[PDB]
Formats: sequence, C-alpha cells, structure tokens
Amino acid sequence: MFIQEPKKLIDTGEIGNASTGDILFDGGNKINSDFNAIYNAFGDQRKMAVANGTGADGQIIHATGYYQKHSITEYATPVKVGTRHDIDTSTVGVKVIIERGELGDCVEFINSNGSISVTNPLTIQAIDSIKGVSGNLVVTSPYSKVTLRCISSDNSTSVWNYSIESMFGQKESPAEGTWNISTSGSVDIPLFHRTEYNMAKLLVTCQSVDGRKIKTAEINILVDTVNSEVISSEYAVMRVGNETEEDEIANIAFSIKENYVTATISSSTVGMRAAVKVIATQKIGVAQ
Amino acid sequence: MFIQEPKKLIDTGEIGNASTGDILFDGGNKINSDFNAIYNAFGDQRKMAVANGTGADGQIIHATGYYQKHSITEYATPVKVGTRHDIDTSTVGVKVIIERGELGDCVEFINSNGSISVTNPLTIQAIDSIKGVSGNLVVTSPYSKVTLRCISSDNSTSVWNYSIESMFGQKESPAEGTWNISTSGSVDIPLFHRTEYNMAKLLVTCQSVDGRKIKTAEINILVDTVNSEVISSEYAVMRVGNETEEDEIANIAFSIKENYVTATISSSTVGMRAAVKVIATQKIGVAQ
Amino acid sequence: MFIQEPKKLIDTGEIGNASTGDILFDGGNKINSDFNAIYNAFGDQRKMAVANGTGADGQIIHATGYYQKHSITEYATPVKVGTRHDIDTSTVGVKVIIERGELGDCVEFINSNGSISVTNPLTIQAIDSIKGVSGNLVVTSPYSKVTLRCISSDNSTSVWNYSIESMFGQKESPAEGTWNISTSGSVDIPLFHRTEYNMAKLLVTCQSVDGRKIKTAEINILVDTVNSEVISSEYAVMRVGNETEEDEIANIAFSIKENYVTATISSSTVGMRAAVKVIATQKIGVAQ
Amino acid sequence: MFIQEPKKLIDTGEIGNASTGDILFDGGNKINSDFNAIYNAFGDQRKMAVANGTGADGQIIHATGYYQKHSITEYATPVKVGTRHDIDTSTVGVKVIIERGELGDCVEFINSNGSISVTNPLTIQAIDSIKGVSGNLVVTSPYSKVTLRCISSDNSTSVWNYSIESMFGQKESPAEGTWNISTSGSVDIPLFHRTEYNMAKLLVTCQSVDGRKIKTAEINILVDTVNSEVISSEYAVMRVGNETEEDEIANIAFSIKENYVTATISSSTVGMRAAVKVIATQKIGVAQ
Amino acid sequence: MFIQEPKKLIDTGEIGNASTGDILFDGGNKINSDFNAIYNAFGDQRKMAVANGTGADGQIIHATGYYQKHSITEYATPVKVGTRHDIDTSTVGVKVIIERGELGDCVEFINSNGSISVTNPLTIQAIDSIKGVSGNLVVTSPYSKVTLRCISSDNSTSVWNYSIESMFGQKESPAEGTWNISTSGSVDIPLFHRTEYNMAKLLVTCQSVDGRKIKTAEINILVDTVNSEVISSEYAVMRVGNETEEDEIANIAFSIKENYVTATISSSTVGMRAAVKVIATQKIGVAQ
Amino acid sequence: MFIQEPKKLIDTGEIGNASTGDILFDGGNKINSDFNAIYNAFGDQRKMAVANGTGADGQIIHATGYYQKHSITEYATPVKVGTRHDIDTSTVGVKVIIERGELGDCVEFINSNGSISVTNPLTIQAIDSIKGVSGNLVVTSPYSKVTLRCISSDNSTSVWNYSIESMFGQKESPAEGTWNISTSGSVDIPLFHRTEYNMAKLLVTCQSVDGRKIKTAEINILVDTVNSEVISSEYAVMRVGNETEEDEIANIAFSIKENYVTATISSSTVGMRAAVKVIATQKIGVAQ
Repeated sequence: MFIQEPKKLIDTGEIGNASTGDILFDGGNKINSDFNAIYNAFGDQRKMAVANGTGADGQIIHATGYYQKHSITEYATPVKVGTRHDIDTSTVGVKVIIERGELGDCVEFINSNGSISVTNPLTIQAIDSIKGVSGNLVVTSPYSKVTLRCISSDNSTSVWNYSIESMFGQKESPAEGTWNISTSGSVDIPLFHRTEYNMAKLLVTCQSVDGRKIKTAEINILVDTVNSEVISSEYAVMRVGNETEEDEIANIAFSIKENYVTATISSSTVGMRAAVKVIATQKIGVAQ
Repeated sequence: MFIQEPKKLIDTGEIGNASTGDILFDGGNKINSDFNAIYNAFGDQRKMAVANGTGADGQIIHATGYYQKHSITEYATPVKVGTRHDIDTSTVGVKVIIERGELGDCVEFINSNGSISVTNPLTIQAIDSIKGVSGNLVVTSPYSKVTLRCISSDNSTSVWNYSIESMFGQKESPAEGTWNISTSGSVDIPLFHRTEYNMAKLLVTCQSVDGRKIKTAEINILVDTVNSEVISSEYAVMRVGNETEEDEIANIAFSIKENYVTATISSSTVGMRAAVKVIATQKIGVAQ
Repeated sequence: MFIQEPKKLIDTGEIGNASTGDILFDGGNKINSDFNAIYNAFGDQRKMAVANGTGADGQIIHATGYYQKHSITEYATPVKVGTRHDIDTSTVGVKVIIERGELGDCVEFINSNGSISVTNPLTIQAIDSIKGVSGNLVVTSPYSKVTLRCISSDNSTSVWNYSIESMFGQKESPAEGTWNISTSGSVDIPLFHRTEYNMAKLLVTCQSVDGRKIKTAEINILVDTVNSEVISSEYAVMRVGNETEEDEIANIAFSIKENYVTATISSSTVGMRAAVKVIATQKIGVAQ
Repeated sequence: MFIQEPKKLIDTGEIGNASTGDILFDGGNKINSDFNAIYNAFGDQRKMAVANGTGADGQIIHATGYYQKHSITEYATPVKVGTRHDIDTSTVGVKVIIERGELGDCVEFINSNGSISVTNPLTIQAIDSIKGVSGNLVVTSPYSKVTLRCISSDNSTSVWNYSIESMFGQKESPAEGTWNISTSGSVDIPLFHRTEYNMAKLLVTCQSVDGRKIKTAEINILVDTVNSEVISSEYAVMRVGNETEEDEIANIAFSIKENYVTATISSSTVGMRAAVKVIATQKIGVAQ
Repeated sequence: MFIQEPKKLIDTGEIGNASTGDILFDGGNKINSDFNAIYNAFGDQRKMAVANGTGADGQIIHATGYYQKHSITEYATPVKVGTRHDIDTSTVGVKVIIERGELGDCVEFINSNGSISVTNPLTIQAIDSIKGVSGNLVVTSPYSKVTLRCISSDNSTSVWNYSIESMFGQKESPAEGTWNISTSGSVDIPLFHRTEYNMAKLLVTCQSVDGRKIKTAEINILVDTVNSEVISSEYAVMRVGNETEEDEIANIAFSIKENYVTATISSSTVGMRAAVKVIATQKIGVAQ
Repeated sequence: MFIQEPKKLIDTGEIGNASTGDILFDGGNKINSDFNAIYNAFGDQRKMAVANGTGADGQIIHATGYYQKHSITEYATPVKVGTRHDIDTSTVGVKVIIERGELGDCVEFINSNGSISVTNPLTIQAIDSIKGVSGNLVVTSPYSKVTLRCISSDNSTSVWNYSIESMFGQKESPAEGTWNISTSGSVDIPLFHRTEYNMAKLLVTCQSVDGRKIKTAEINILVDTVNSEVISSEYAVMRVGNETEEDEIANIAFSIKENYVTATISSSTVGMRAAVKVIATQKIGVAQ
C-alpha cells in the first residue's frame, strides 16, 4: 500500500543562485568584454561612442589591422603596449608616451594625412629609453611608419629601438638571386620588362667555385626604349684573383632581349657563379 | 566572398524578463497556493504554524477528510462555505457564523471530545436563516455531527436546513428486503446470527400480488441464547382484505435455525409477498 | 606551445529540443490537468466556463466535498463512477445513468432544492442492475441523499445496491451504552437535559452475568417540564429466567434528577447488567 | 581611448549547481509526491503497480472519495490515521490495526462485497483502546460501514469510539417538523404520496403555547391503496394537563387527501402546536 | 485559520517571450556572426563552403594574418576596406576595385604564386583615385606586396597612395648607428662576420662636435675570404671644413679583425663623430 | 461537464537531454576554444600556465600582433603555419622546422633580444624546401625579421621563399615622385628640412614628353648647415637624345631654400619631365 509523505512545497527562494540567469549574465558580459577587446584592436575605436560599436556602421575586423586616431588630451597618459596609432599633427605636434615594456612588446605609428613635419612633429617617449636616442624620439618624416620594439626589459632596464619607413613608394626589386655561368661561358639574366623602369641600379658579384677568382661591380642602367637599347655605367669594380691588371674575370653587358632589359654575364674562367641584385629603380610617372 | 556584418554584442540588458526566472516564481507560488488549499481542506491546519505544513510531522491528505480545530477568536468572523469543524466547548460554549451561501453550499461539524452540552453549547448562525429555527441553531447533543446545507439562495433568499446525528453507536440493520412466500405457504428469513443481538425490532408487511389482502405488524424479539429460542411480541397489527376477524392473512413466528435468529412467514393466501425490515437492535456490551 | 583547434560555432539548430521549453510546457499542462481534476471533484464545475475555474469567483476546494449541478442534456450520457450530483427536478424529472462499475465504485446524489417528488422524480439506472430493484431506481423522496455502490463486478456481473436517507432532521441518540446495576441494586442513567426533548423512545435490556435472567422492554417517555416529572409507557416486555410471573427481573423508572431526564434501573437479582439505548426523540420546534 | 580588459573565459565549471536543472528535479519530484498523496487518498491504490497510477486506466480523483482494498499481509502492520478500507473477508476474517491517534483522527471501513460475517469477521484494534469495548472491536454485520474516531489523546490516553451502520437500505423520513393547529382547530399535514410507502411509523407531540397541556402518541399507519384509505394504530399515549380522563388534548386522524397520505391534527384547546415526525417506513419491493 | 485562494493555473502560453530559448538563439547567432567575422579576416575564407569553416580542416586564426584567394567573378564588385588579397593572374590579368575609403583605410595585396607580369598584371582602381597615378594602378612586379592607404577623405575627395615592395629578398642591414672617435684618434666598427656577405655598400659621415669639420663618403667593399682581407672603393667624397685640399678630415679603412669585416675610422680633429650605415649587401648563394 | 483525465506525473528523467545545461556547457566550451585560439594568436602564450591566460595580468589582444617565445624542446616538433616567433639564441643556436605548407601560408620570425649571430644562428627548415637555398636557411643577422611564404604547393611540391630585413633603422625616403619642368625651364623640388639628414642619395631621371631626350644621374649630397649650403656629387650620368656631347639635356643643382634642402632642375628642351627619388640618407645621431 502507498504510505504518502507529508506535504512538500517548492522553495520559491531558490529561483536564482547559479541558475541560468546568473550564468547567462556573467557569461554574456565576459563574451562582450572579449569581443570589444578584439574589435577595438582591429577596428575603429571612435565608433564605441555609438551603440557601443554596433549597428549598420558599427565596428568591423580589418584583416589589414587598424591604426587608431586619438586626441591630444588622450595622449596625456601613457599608451599601452600592442597599440597602433595614426598620428595627426595638422594643428600641432603631438607627443606620445609608451608605458614601460617587456622584451618583444611593440607599438606602431602611421601618418595617413601626412601632417608630420619639423614644425608639427611626432615626439615619442618610450618609458625609460630608446637606444641611440638622447631623450625623446622626434619624428619629422611625413607619411611615415614608425615601429618601436622593446629589446631589453628583465627588470629595472626597459630599452626600446625603432624603425622608420615611408608608408608609400616603389621599393620593389625586380630581380635578386644567383646564376651559374654555363660552360658556354655566358649567361643571360632577364631583369625586367622594358616598360617597367627607366633606370635601375644593380650589384653584381662573380666568384669561381673555389673562390680564387672574384669580381664585384655596381652598375646603373638606362633604358632607351626608342632605340630598344640599354645604356650602362659600371663602376667601383673590385677584383681579387685577376691574372693580369687587364684581366676582367667577368664581363657584364646589357641589352633588350625578347623585350626584357637583360644582363649578359660572360667569363673565361670555368665554373663561375654570378650574384645579381637590383637595389634601386626609377620610373618616370605623372607629374603631381 | 564573405562580407562580414559589423560587431554584435549580447544584450544582457534582458534575460530576466518573463523567462525561466519569472515563470518558475510565478509558477511555483501558484503550485504552492493550490496544494496548500488542498492539504488544508483535508489536513490539520494548525500545522501551518511550522514549516508551512511541511516536515516530518507536516500536513497529510486524510482520505477520511478532516475537521479543523479553530479558536474562539478565529470564529469571531464568518466561516467560509465548504469548511469542516471539530468543536470544543469544554471551557465555554462557542458561536460559529456561516457566510451567506448558495444552493448546495455545505458546512459540517463534529464534536470529538464530546464537550457539547446545554451549558457549553454549539451555537450556529447561518447568514440569513435556518429553516424551522427562529434565530440561531442551538446544539446541545454531545458527540454529534451537524450538517448545514443551503436549500435556497437566489438573491437574499439564502435559507439553510440541517441534520444532526450521533457520531457513534450501533445503527446498522441486519436485514431489509422483500421475500416471496413460496407455494408451500411458508418462508424462512434469516435475520442475524444468534450472538449478534439480544433484541431486535422489525416491521413486517405482507401483501398479495393483487393487493386485496395486506397485513403489517411491528414485532420486538428477544434472543434466549440459553434455551436456543426467541420470544416475540407482535403488536399494532393492521389488516385490509381479511375475510374474517380471526387468524388472518399471514402468520409470523420466530426461532433459531442454523444458529441464526430467523423469521418464518406463512400464509394461506396464495401468491403472497413479505417485506421484512429490522429497524432497531440492542446488544448488551461491557459496562462503562 | 598552444596548438589551437579549428573554429567552432554554436549549433543554434538545437536549443528547443526537449529542453526548458518542452519540459515546462509538457510539465505545466500536466500540472494544470491534475489540479483541474482535483478542483472539479471538490468544487463547482459550472465555473469552468469562466477563466477555466480561476479568478476571484474561481473554484475552491470544499472540505465538505461538492455535489455537481448538471443539465438534462449532460445527463444524456452515462455518468462516471465516483461523481456527485445535486439533482434538480423542479421543471421535470431527470434520468441519470451510471457507467458499469467495479466492486466499491460509488456515486452519490443529493437534492438541495427539494424538487424531488412523484411527478418530478429522480430516475437512476445503474449499468446492468440494482439489487432488489427491477429496472431503474425511482426516487421520489424530497431532500434526500442517495448512495449507490457496486457490490459485484467480476465480468458482466456488475450489480449495485443503494441507500436513501434524509439530508435533514434530528436523528441523534442522546444515550446508548451498557451500565452495571450496582450492588445496592439500583443504577441511575442520565439520558438528556430536561430541555432537549419532549419525548424519547428507548430500548432497555437487562441480563445477569450468567445469562439465565434477562428482560427487555420498550419505553416511550414524556417530559413534563412544568411539574418537573416524566411520564412513561413501558410495553412489549419479554422475560426469560423469571422465577415468577409477578414483578420480575428488573424495574425501570423515570424522573428528573439534577435537571436531567433520568432512567433508574433496579433489580433484586445480584450481578445484573443493563443496556439502554434511545432510538427516537421528538422536540417541539417553531411552526413552519 | 578604449583600454581593454584581459581575456575572460566562461566558467563551464558551474552551470549545473542549483540551477534550472536542480530546481526542476527537486521541484518535479515534489510535485509528483504531493499529487501521488492526493490521488491515492481519493483513488484506487492498486493501480500504483502499473505506470505509477498513470495511463488510460490510471488513477482518478473520486468525488465520492475511495475505500482502498488491501491484502492480509499489508494489514499485518498498523494502518495510518485518515485512511479508508473496503474489507474483504470472503476467504477468512481480517484483522486491522490502527496506529495511535490524536483527538479527531478518523479511519473508515466499508464492506462492498458483503463478506463480513460471524465466521469471517472484521476485527479492529485501535491502538490503546475503544470505548465500551474490552479488547478488539469485532464486526460481524455484512455490508456495513464502520467509522472510528479518536475522542481523547493527550499523552497515552488515546481512546476511540465507533459507529456502525448499514451501507444500504431505505432510511429516509418523509416528514419531520412542527405545525400550528390553526384557529379553526384543525390542521392537515401531508406525509407522503400514497404510492411511496405501505406503512409508516410516526411520533406526534402536541403542546399548548403555555405548556400546561401536552400529549404525545406513537402511531403506525397502513396505506390501503385499493380503498384509498389509511388504517392507524395509536398507542403509548401520554397526557399531562388533561382536564379529564376522556377524549383529550388532541386527536390524530389519517386519510388520503389529494393522493397524499395525510395526518389531520385537531384540538379544542386554542393555541396548540403539533410536532410530527415519521421515524420508520416499509415499502414492499420485488422479491429477491 | 487558512483562508485559501481560488484555483490558480500555470499559463502555458508564457513558455517563451524573452526566456532562455529566445536569448540563447539570439545570443548564439550574434556570437557566430562575430567569430565568423574574425576568423574570415585572419583565415582562409574558401573553407566556409565546408561545414561553415568548421571541422578538423576548418578555419584557424593565423597570427601572421591571411591573404584571401578570390575568383575573377568575385572581383566584379568593389572590395571592402581592410581586406587582404593574394592575387593569381596565372591565366589572365585581374582587376580589383576598392570601395571609397576614409582616412587610414587600407587594403593589401600579395602575389604568392608570382603570376604578376606585364601581360597578366594586377590592375587596381581605388574609388576616386590614386595619387601620382593617372587612372588605374597597373602592377607588373611578380611576387610583390602592394599596400594601398587612404590619405584623404573628408567628403567628396577620396584619395589613396600606395607602396610596392618585393615579398622576398635579403634586405637586412648589418649595421647602422653613430660612434665616437676616441681620443686615440681611431675607432673600429665591426660590420659583419666574414662569412655573411661578399660585398657591402656603406655611407659614412664624420662631423666634429661643432660642425665646423665634416666629411661624407660612399664605400663599396669586397670581402676577400681567401686572403682574409677586404678591398674597398671610396667615392663621392665631400668635405666642408678641410684646412687643405689635401686634408682628409677623416680616413676610413677596412680589414678583417677577429673574423669580422671591420671599418676603421681615424681622424686628427678631436671630438669627431662618425655615422656608419650599410645600405646594401650581396651574398653569392646557390644558382637557381 | 468536466470529464477529467487520469493522473499525470512529471517525468523527472527528462531534466536533461539537449536542455540548457547541455547547450550552455557545449556552447561555452566552443566559445572558450575560439577565444583561446584568437588570444593565443595575438597574445603571449606563456600566460596560459596561469589561470588559463586570465586575471589582471592575463592575455590581451595586441593590435600590433605578437611573436611567441618558445623553448628549445618545444621546437623539437614542426611549427604550424600562421605562427609568429621571437627567437632567442642567447645560450645556443635554435632550429625551427615548419610543417608542409600550401600556397600563401606564412610564418614570421623576429629577434627582439638580438641574440642571432653566426655562432648562435637561427636555422630554419621549411618542410620540403626553400628556393635559392640548399638545405636549411641559416640566419645570422641579429635583430632581424624573417618572413617565410609558401610559393608553390599543389601536391608533392611544397616550396617556400623568404625575406630578411632589419627590425630597426632609418629607412624612410624623404621624397619620391615626378615633377614637370615648367615653361620657365626650371623647377624647385623640396627634398627635406635642413635638419633632418646630413647626407642623402637620389636618382634623377629627366625625359621629354616624346622620349627623344632623356638623362639619368645619381647624386650624393652633403648638407652644410653652418654655411646654409648643400654640396653635391653627380655621377653615372647617362643621356640618349643629346644633340652635342656637351649638351646636358638637364642640369641638377642643390641649395637650401626656405630652410629646405632643395633640388633645382632646369632644361632647355620644352616639356621635360623629371623623376626624383631619394634612395638613401644618413643622419649623425648620438654615439652609442
């Protein structure tokens, strides 16, 4: 037979305490904190002032990363490591201070509007110091890219070093490598199509398999497109195993072959190697 | 390609709005309200002063139902229809008032401690009135059961009627039915085992299938266990189609047969029916 | 090192599959089904037509239980076992049919408005049959209470029996028990306060501890409040071991003692017991 | 600027700690415990052996309440207060023991299959004792209803009393009340329709508004439907303020008026009240 | 006493509306949107076509970032700012159009398979225009890295500028800084280990603390590893405070010291400073 | 009328299975996996050993990206593509092996502490091979930046190429573009403020609108700040359409105008264009 148990009543005072509500609230907040962290590291932070960076014009993850636009008053306090800044010194130079760092910490600056100049510079103070710099780093190169990295921290020593580069320009090299001079005693090395550059600068170093013979030379070449030729000026020639003070070890000539500015390297010595590298170029663009 | 959608954040500003939290609290309290209503209708209400009728000595559902034990002060205000009361007038009479009812409404009382008396009565006032009673119903019968029922409501016409009966006592009837007087002209009707009662009272009405002959009589019988016999006293005899004022219509005798006090009904008239009903009994018990 | 695991996304394709959503709907409906079953068994079913038995005038649990008030059309189909009915035959007699039952099944009826009569009867048909009744049970007693109980089911043998009693009336017994006739040869048995009844009927059976002497008598008594006395009429006297046909075995007298109608039982025979039982009373009330 | 907060991760190490999971399991079981307690108090407990009282033939709430059918072995241990039992002693008598009770506690029994007899009795032992009974209560009345109630508990004083009555039978009273004898000196009191009963027994007590004149009588009446008359037998007549030992105080006659067996009460004494109460009836039914 | 409240029922129509289900679904989708945004910015987008970038070969976050491979038809519509592209012009030149930008917006291109050439170029049209370019930017440098940045937006003026660099090559500088010429009038500056380069180009500028004396010269040096010597060729010499047209101001010599090609700078003038920077180098590698 | 449904009970065995608990646990873990992936790609991985990269000093998203510091034993197994490394060869050279890659895959190395040298080099083995390299790539340039990119995969061929650059240094170019020589036959081109550099190297190429006349020359200039002048040395002059071997085609002069080192280019020929590019500079800093 059924022997009932006394009356039981649902404790309405236990509809909380680590139950959904508590977990979803604590979870969501954590999730939001993390995403805000990520989005603000790769997106425009100025959007946070609107729906917390949401909406049709809200924050997005830039695969290229993002450089923040901050105000003067905001730079009154040390910047955190890992941040990126797009500096604007249009109305006045700005100073940025970087908090003490640890080995590998980095901070990068960009100058999209090209406001950086000698009168309105970008002054950087990296907590403690910057190597090779007395005091603050003063940047006056417009449209520049400055990267600061901490090269020593341990404890009481926080030292940084920096790099400064142009954001824009044609810096590419059309050719760099090493080629063998075939048994025929000559090798053609295509440098670039006749229409890519008007002028190029290259370094050529030829050495025998045993290093007894070697020559190096710097060459500036001019592309004469109208006559389909290439003028050259070889200088700073240096040789080591030259049998005669007239013995070249290796001759370098230029011309256009198959519409490609081409370097022709030949040598008497057998088993000669030749390193060719284009370290500069100039292309006449459009004025302005 | 994949065109991302701007940043989306979790609206923690919601969550607790008519959700698992609200439906369990609005649901729980609802489940605790109903059950409480059921357990207090079929259980001791006095226990509500503890763990709200819970615990080891908590409230339970009495299949027999339950009769609440209230205090004088509590009965100071009209009682709700459908309630049950176990009255205690040991210290003083108690007055109970019943709220206006509607057809069928019911309130029942009992007196387990038998305190009801003429000095400590149970006074009942049924809003408006009680039929056959001018004013309040005054109950003075100890160990009684009082049932009040609304026999009329409509508008103001809220009238009640009542019944009062003993909670205890031997009230059973060992036999009641109708038997045919067999063609042989005689029928034996066992009433009860010889040890069940010392005396019984019965009503016997014999009638012909046509209805022209009929006799009724009231008989008191005494069980003589020692001599295995039964004395009888037949009176208030009434006959209708009796062809003569002599022996007539049907004879009723008693004796013990197979250890059962038995009634033997015989008649000359063919096709006679005999209704026998025991309406009272007395059994000698143990003094006190 | 930390070797990440590929991207993982939340399978929203799930969530609503047998979870908090499904268990609350499959649970709630279950809780509303049961309670409804309980409140409609102990409350007015007519209220279901409102807020499903809710609200201020909603359904409540009647400790006294409840007797449903249905319509003619509703009784057109067999009623379920265990139900209660408050019959209304004021406009016309009503026929109620009870579905086949099993041993113990029960259906109860009452007649609060007292409409039951011979012209507007309560006809009851218990699937299969009712003992001692050929066909339907025809109830014509106004303000009655009818109880039907299945006394046999097995296979088709589904038979019922019934009881019919008055809802109202004074049915209590002011005294019933057994008393010893003290060695002094006399015993006083208080029956009731002088103001409780005008007349009473009692059964008295005196028997010796051995069982050789025994007497029973039926006595009607009238309370004469004005003269503080009690008239009595003793009849249907029966004796067994009476040594003589003269005064014998036990005498029964009445009077008022301490304001209580009292029975005084005396006997010459030592070691006599006396069972006294009041089987009827009449109290003059207020006309109408 | 936006200064992010370090990475935050979701503490899955929690979740299932007193949350939706725990409150539904601790709540559900609670809801299933209570309902089970209610359905088993008002429904067949034998069904618990199936789908825990569920399914098509599951447990239901009986408005009439329910009386459990247990086995001998189950009754080997004391029963809880408030329970109901449908006894079966067809194969052998059964002994039921009731745990110690407190004032008002109740246990009820019925005998639907009418197996109770002197050879296969229902023996009841109420922890401590039953008033007027030395030892166990031995019930031998078939088709009876036994009610046990604790009339005293306190400390060890845990005493019970009981009532026993027939489950079936016609026990109703067709009339009970008080009527004024109109100034005309006569009053008609309709008792019942001529077809309702063959014989009735009534008590009649007439008393003057002052109380100096009073008469009571017991009358048995026989309905002669064929001749549309009613025979009566008035006896045990008792009078108090009767100015003469001749015809006196009030006369009682019977007849059929408007098809209703009717009592006509008349008296010379002005200002007389008449209480009439039918205490027994007999109706010839169908044999067997 | 307990005064129950009417029946209450759990509203099953409130198992939704901002409850778990709604929040978890809306939350998860947002979370997924964000992660897809991040992963697609730093991972292969071509994987989205498979299990939405999940699985054992699903998307991962590249610390180095990622450059997407898109098809010709996909470039038919403007590319979003912040995206990265790995161009493939193997079967035909491809044109990319960049949506209008805002100050700082950036888009970067890479050419991993070296397909870029004059016949199958990378044509870029940056909505509105590119500074120093008439119309589209036509890139013909294979294995190149092109970066476009918006240098002016405001409103109706969206101007971009670009940088083009080689993805590969030895561009490092083995030494750059400023050294003091000790009072001894000479300073050794280690340039690089004898085995790192065969040829180097440096710029040397010496200036007195007061800037009255200063000399600048460009020097190409050849490392003769066999004889453990270094040949040099100094030219473009310029001086300002030279006392005589024979006075050098500062002499620069080279040799191998401690196995490091070393610059030895000496001067008569006291307090002379010397800036040394290696602006080019050549190392003979392996042919092909 | 209400026709109840059998008992229903809440299945406590369904408080799980894809319900909150399961989804929140599976979701959270996925979320954590993703964020750990992101944070470890842009943050210090050494922090994972502490509270899983959480806390006040927990991991953060570096907008500049991050280069991991791993131990020798960790480099015993192939590095995944997309990773970044800050190499430390202070106590011994380290070897890194890169897993097979696919077109575009990249791995980048940095040397923040400048430990890289010939005795403690950075040896890199890119599964399969590196173009122009026999076997492993041996890096001996301190404070270097090495980038490896896969330029060919398909199937059985996984070839990589690399770039090596200095992490630090002044590499910026103060001017690069093309200017028209006005009809006046002369044009001034500001190069940089007098205080920015002591020496600069530029390439100048002038060509007529029809390309019949053209001249190219390399020029080193020295800024004499004390006398506010600029000394120049023009060489490697090459011309094509020169009418006479004395006809210059274009003359280039230098001076300080408005405090800016300035190039003045003039020519007889009408419609002459002039490309000016500064390919190197030297600024005397502070010794040490």
